[PDB]
Amino acid sequence: VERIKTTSSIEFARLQFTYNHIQRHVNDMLGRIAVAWCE
Amino acid sequence: VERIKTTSSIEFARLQFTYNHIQRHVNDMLGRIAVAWCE
Amino acid sequence: HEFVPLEVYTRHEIKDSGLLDYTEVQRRNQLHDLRFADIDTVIRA
Repeated sequence: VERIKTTSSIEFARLQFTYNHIQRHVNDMLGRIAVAWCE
Repeated sequence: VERIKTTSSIEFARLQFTYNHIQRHVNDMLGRIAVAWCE
Repeated sequence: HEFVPLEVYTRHEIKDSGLLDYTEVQRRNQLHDLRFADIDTVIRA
């Protein structure tokens, strides 16, 4: 039995979201380029 | 006649600006890459 | 993408987290004479 302490700044999570979103796109498109290059 | 309530965190707008900037550059460069590849 | 304004706690939530507010307690306490008493009346026998 314990109480959970919540941080006052959600921004880190939002930052995570942003860093995920962008990277996913590039980590896809750049990858495609590599494949399209190799072929 | 009503009062405007202002949020205490501008970080949403800063995240918007950063994402927009990165998005614009990435979409310009990859679009250029696609056009060059087609040519 | 659109980033909506998000916050865990508002200013009002943080200010309401306090158990006692000096300003509100003083505002209520100093109306006691205006509420439960007749300040203006003067009685002279």
